[PDB]
Amino acid sequence: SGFRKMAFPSGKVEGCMVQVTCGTTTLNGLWLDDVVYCPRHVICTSEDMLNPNYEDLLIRKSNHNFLVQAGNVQLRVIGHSMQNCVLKLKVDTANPKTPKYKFVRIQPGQTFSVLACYNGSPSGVYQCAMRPNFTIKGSFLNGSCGSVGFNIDYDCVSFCYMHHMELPTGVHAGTDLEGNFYGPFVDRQTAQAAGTDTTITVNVLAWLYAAVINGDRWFLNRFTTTLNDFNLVAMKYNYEPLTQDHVDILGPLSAQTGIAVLDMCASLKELLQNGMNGRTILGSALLEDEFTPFDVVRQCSGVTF
Repeated sequence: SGFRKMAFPSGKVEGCMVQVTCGTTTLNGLWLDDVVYCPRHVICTSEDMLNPNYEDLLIRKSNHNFLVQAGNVQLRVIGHSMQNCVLKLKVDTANPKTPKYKFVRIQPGQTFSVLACYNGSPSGVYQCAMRPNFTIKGSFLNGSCGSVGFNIDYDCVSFCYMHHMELPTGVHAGTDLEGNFYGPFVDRQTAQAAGTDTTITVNVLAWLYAAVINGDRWFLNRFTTTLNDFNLVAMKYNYEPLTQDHVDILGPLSAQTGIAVLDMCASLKELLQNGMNGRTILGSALLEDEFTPFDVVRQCSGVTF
């Protein structure tokens, strides 16, 4: 029993992290096969960052500009291209630690583990969620850019996030590993607004199912509701709409606990209106929306990798 914010083991990803230096700038790169992936803002000086033209900057650059260290060990760049906001540096050696991997683009609400890195070296690992406003509430300092978010599927590592930018509000913006930004953010030094951060309703319901499983039941109410009535109340508290797709994803947790999805909705409806009244759920005073239905099953069923 017990329920913690839990990351996947990071060993397989650690072996793919390298330092990328171009001129003065230094950040992190992902070495899979004979390709190194990093943010393209690596080629910018302080001047360029205000209003970069990446085509015009990348035109003047050649293979030999890019210093790549994998440990205390030089890697030879024998080619480079630009795919959106990501630089792909072809290297003369394939990574012998390359695990089974794929590149996926995640929806808002989906969680992933982040391996925070500086100068190509792992600092630590934490769980994140892609927010409805397409930001993430991560923990990143200068030179963190090129740190990746991942999910493990027994043997296979799914890379879904590369870190590119912090917004003045202190939340974070990045791309998938094809270099397309989550949300409408750009790799440029200008003030960018995130928008309304909403609560991932289906993730909250998942966390309440986790609570009941760990014998935390006080919030179970004596009322029920419909999906439409719940949504009308939810959206007034800036909670994301609950869909039929979301109800079906919660099926396994509904089966395990013997509490219909719509009953759990009704308990959450009451919590929104009445508040927690100083009470905690799984040792938390707020409602948590950064555990997926699959995160809860994984941690409660005991899935290994």
